[PDB]
Amino acid sequence: TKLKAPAVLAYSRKINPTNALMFAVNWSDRDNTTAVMVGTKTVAGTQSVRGNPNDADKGNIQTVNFANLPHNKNTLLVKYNVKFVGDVFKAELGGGEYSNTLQTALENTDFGTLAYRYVYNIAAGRTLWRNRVGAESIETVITVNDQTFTFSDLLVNEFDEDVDVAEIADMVAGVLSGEGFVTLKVEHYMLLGEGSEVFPSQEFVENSKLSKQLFDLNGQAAMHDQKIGNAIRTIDTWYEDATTPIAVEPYGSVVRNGVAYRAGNKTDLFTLMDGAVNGKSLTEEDQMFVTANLIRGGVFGG
Amino acid sequence: TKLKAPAVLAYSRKINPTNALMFAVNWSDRDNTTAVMVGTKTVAGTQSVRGNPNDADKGNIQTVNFANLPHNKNTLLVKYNVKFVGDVFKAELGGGEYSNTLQTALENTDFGTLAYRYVYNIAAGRTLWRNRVGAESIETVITVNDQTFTFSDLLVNEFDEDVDVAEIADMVAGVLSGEGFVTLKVEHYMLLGEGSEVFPSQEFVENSKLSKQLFDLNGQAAMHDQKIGNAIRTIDTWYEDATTPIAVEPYGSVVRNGVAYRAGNKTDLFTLMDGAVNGKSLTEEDQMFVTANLIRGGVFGG
Amino acid sequence: IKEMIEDFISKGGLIFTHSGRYTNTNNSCFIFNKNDIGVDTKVDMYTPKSAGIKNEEGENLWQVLNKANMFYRIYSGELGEELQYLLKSCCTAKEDVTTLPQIYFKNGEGYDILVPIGNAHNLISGTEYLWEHKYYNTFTQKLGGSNPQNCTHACNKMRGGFKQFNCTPPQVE
Amino acid sequence: MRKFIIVKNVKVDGINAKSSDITVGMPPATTFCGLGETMSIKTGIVVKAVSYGSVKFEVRGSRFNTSVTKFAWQDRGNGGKANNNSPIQPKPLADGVFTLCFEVEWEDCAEVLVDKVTNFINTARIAGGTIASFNKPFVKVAKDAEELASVKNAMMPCYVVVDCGVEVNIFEDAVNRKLQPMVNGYKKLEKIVDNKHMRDKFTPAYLATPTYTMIGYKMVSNVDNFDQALWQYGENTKVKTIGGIY
DNA sequence: AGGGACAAAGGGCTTTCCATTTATTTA
DNA sequence: TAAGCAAAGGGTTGACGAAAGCCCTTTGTCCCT
Repeated sequence: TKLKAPAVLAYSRKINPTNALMFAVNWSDRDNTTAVMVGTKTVAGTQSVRGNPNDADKGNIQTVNFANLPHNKNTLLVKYNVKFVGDVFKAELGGGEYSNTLQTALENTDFGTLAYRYVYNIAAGRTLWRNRVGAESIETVITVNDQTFTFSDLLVNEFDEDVDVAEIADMVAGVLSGEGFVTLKVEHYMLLGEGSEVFPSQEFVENSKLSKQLFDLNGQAAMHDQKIGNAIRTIDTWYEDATTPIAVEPYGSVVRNGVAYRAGNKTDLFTLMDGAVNGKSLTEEDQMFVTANLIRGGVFGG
Repeated sequence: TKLKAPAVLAYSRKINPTNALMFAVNWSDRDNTTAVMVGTKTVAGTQSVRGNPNDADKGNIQTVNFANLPHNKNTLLVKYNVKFVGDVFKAELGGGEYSNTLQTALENTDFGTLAYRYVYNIAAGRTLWRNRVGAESIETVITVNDQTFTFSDLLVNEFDEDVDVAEIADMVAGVLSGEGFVTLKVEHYMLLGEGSEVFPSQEFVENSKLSKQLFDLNGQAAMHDQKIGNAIRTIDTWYEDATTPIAVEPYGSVVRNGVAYRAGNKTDLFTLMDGAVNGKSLTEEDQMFVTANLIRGGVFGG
Repeated sequence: IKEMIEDFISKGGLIFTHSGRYTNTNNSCFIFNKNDIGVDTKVDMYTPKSAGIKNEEGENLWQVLNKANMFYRIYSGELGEELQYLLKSCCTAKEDVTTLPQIYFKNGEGYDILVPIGNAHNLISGTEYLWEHKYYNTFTQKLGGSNPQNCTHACNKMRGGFKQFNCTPPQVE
Repeated sequence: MRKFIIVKNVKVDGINAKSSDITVGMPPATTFCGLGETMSIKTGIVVKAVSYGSVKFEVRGSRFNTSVTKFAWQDRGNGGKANNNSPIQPKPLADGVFTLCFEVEWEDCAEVLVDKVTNFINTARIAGGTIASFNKPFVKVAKDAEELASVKNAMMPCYVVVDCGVEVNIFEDAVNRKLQPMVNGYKKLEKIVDNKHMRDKFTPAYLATPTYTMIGYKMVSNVDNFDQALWQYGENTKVKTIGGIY
């Protein structure tokens, strides 16, 4: 008949990115790392809503948090650590016959191209979300277990094949397919131009004076760890009218566009599991989607 | 039809100006830039209010910030970079369907004229405003990919036609109509004379701490980057009774004059953009306004 | 009132001013102490799996007996012996000590074993007195878990739970 | 000649906060006055009175809901009912740093009392709590109020507990004065007919109901009388104060 | 001399009955 | 010292049930042939 997820089936994080930090460096010298800090400036713009055409002559004012490269340096440095953990399938919470029948039905996935797309997203620098634009050249350096690599140009929308991402893909694919962890200490260098604007992650502010407050650790501009871990997993290219590599979620849902790319057409992850536990043959490019959501996380309820 | 703009639709900046720093140079010795610092001077004024006239016999004291040229320097420098970054038609939030029919409705906008007027405000010097008055001769030097173009004082309002503006405008028109970005490292040079008072942007005080707080960056006088962005986009000469160029606004708002130039009479943004996506054809001046405001940014959602 | 009181005695039929059901749902110990019952005091109510019949407005036996000393005008005895005797046939003593705290006290030259069981009035006057009259330091609890109607009918009726005071002193800086 | 022994900065962990169904947080004065009988029976040192402060205290949980661990399945009759989580009845716990003062008469050198309370700390539990770290006890001697003020100045910093008394009843007094109630005594209700389910099988057992009182949390450097802060056994099955009502 | 009935005693599983405020709120 | 301090978009879901009733089985208690 049917096997169902346990009322409780929770899947812990198999990626642990640290919240990235934003530093200011020069281009020719990268050792004088000086914190880009969150400063609080004030804007005096316009009252311009789609509604309320009467209020179009009275200027609004709010205090926003801004972060720029200081006017002696022309490179933004983004420093983080990402821990790719193994023990992918073992259900943290939950875990009986919907964790083990998934193991006997999901041991033959493609971990290699999975790890290739994840290390490509770090290497092509899609982890910045706004600092790519207005940048002449990007240099992303990755250090794993006392070895260092440098990446100059990778067009991010099409996952090209090269030789300096592929061996890190072998390490990460070996560390998800078994036990353990692999630590990527990654530094992104962007020649944004002299004294340009950097874009940290905004925090939620619940009824505060600041209309725009950036993420802050010790007075200094920083980006959210879950924003980094969002941008590791923008690998999903197996949905209806496959196009952009969007972030992988059980409904294929980007909340900026307000449309879920895998929902309501029998393609979602949840659906793509009950057949797997029931024993149907999962194809080569959607069990990899299921495994990418295993290494994402989430709750798998009743 | 009736594609009502997404409940949350927002367009990011496609012009990224830097915080314009101010320096003090000489007209012949143009390389020794003395950094003008924001000083703090205290001011004994008088109450000048058009009500309760009996308070005029008693004075008052407030402490202001001031930015003055050093007496050995007779020219001020304004340093900023303006980064014209392309892909002006893809939104950041929202951005789906509504924006695609906008893309297929705006493939024939005169981006050359838009780039010409967007760089004309640099070619003259709308950025300066108060530093423009009292100047014997403005001289703006633009550096863009190894191409230095010196300008003098183009009359601000009327947009004259020449050759040196047109080359940089061709570069910007090649950027905004397609992919990529361009950078203009821009230096303004004006003979304000020995020691004359210069005018940066002014920040925001607390309840009572300073009467006028100038925008300082490590103690150096500096202009606001959105003030520079107001200067770049001061191109709008397409409202009814077009007298002087204003900043391109969704409502045509000039907050300093308190008059809504485009609100309530179909020439605002949200009417001729809804007409553009609904299938109503536009002229050669409203569609270039709608893409110019897409370069400006903002949110477009009710 | 007569038909649902008759349904109550045909049911398990227990009323009580003191219980250990609040400490653990496996209690089944019930005593109606007599001398502590004053005019504004409140009493909870148990029958098996919290069953009952409404009074054609969704109104069960509890708020009936609880509403402003309704029970008092049958307990003092101005409503006749016919209702009062059938009311008195329900308040019985039920003893059980399992899964309850069992502590000692130093009496005169020796120790005494005694079981702490809870009070009926304190929970209901807590829900109706720390709430309505603006005391802004309390903890809100729900007993039991996802199915709270197992203990009593008081448990069944309000699902917001009872209120305890906070016992957090300010600490040294 | 009275003697004072002091347990300073004792870390209590796992202490269940449910003093009653209506008072949660600190355990009642019955707990800390039965600690004296616990060392009177287990060790043998006669304890006549007890006082307590709180260096730190926090009940485990959030701001309006403090709550309880997932229960075990430690009951017979739940053979197939073990795959599910638990039946969960509320039992909130806490953790705190405490100071304790015990009134003892010793008639012996003070080098034995410290070790004799030290080896009792390691085996007893503070209302289900676990002692993590505790300072070394020391013996204080006071014969008047002037030498009792030497005991007063050495508990700095702590927040001691003094009696405050009830005006009419509990929740009304908790509202208009904004004070804190806690259990100070127990009232006998009914005697259990059979003693085969007791833990002693000889002493008669009576059901009890908790009687409450109002208190006050006071800075230890600002209390006039320590005997206003000490607590002891009373009558009948109650606790009270040496110094009475503050 | 021992399996078979007579019946108590545990034990798994099967409903069940709910409806108030959903708090606000920190020193 | 005086005049003006923005808009939408959402805010999770999963376990957390004692006692009466209904059958099923097992082993105290008693029986002759």
